[PDB]
Amino acid sequence: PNVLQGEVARLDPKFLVNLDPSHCSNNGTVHLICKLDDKDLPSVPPLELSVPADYPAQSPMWIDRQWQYDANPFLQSVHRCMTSRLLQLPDKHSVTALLNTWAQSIHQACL
Amino acid sequence: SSSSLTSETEWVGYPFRLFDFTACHQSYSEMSCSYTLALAHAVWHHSSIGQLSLIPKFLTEALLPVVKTEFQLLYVYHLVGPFLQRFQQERTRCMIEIGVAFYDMLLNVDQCSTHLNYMDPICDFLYHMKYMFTGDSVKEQVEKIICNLKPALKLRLRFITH
Amino acid sequence: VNLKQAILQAWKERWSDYQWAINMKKFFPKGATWDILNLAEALLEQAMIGPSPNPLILSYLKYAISSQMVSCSSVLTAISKFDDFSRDLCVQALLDIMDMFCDRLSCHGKAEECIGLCRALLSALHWLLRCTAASAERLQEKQLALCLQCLEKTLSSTKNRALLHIAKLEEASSWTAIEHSLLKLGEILANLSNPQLRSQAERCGTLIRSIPSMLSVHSEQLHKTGFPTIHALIL
Repeated sequence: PNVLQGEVARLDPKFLVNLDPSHCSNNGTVHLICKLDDKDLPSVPPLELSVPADYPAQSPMWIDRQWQYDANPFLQSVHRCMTSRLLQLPDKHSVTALLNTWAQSIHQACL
Repeated sequence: SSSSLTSETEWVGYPFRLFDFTACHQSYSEMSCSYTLALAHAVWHHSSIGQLSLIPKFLTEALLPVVKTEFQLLYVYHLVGPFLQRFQQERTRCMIEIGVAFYDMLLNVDQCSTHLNYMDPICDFLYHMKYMFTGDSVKEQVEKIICNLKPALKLRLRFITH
Repeated sequence: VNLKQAILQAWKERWSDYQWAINMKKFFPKGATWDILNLAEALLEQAMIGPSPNPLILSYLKYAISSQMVSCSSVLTAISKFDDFSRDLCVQALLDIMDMFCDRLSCHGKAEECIGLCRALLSALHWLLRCTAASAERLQEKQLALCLQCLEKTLSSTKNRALLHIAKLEEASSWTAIEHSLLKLGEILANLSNPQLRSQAERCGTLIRSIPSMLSVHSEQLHKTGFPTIHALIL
């Protein structure tokens, strides 16, 4: 879906997305592995499997929540505020909006 | 029911293919016990007018202390299963007697057995027998009978309490 | 060499353990390599402190395993002769860190590093066998049960059994050494220590002996029915 290609083009060099073993031929079309490589501390990449790129929906997948976030104290606080912030976005958008929200939460809960 | 059939049971053990006739479509599976089951089926069918009134006393007097294992109970089931509707047609009395006889045979095999493997179809058999034939008439008689069973059979037939 | 000085400096100031990752990514090019990197850090502080809890460096190692190939950490904790040190406290604390590996997963390598993770898991199992052999002393509790618990957690069925099967086909000398070590461990598995102890060890031994044979051996039964296939083929 070309709409997703536009967002992957508009991404900053800090972000970088890819594809895992993909159930994403044409319908889901995405469940990526976006590593937030930036100046601050790194983290674990989420899946963010989105709907058809027409986007009458958002991405959030939250797959690796189980073992990744409970294991670390800092990663546990990362998830906490970030969930509450994502429960605020009205009709969030797949790549840019959700990825920027994730980075902002990661570098805000960092304090 | 007592030829040997119990201790020498066999690697034959699998009941459902053995009891039911028309297994003698091939020259194989012509076990002499299946012949008697088919003949009893035919007799009870063509005689299903008044000679069926002897089956409740027959079961509750003769068949009790001759059954220890489970495929004996399965043979009794394959004997007196299909004619339950013929009984329910007009002879609504003997239905509860045949039901409590089946329950008593179930208790008798459960009290003397190591593992109950072929009981899974038996549970749903008894389910439908209570659902489409009796209803809630055997309830007062079976409430004090079902409790003496094993925990597996109890967990299975839990829904009978309704 | 600069990594040692960086670690000493990070020890001179008690970091908040999240600024540590930033400082490490800044001090190093953060893109030069990561296989020319931290894979030698873990040993220094903990194994060197020896009879000591050695705090927050195990936490730095945890935040490292948060983003790091498990193969390097495993081959590190394997190549190390920790049981030779035998502080009964450092290895006890390191088992809790190792718990995090087999609990979640052994992540991919995206390259020919599959053999690397395979060797890492095999050497980790060998090190766990040496752990059991060294901790089963109980000549006068905790380690004899915790090492067995971590061994059972590492031998999680359907996940790492295939890895060990691949390891056996990769080379056989290590598997023969593991068999000799399993015999030596069974020699002590007959020591009456407790009811739970020397009981699950038999389960672990059966798992280790089932590793080489097959994972999908057709042991299914109760398919009682008639076979018309041979009946017709003979006809």
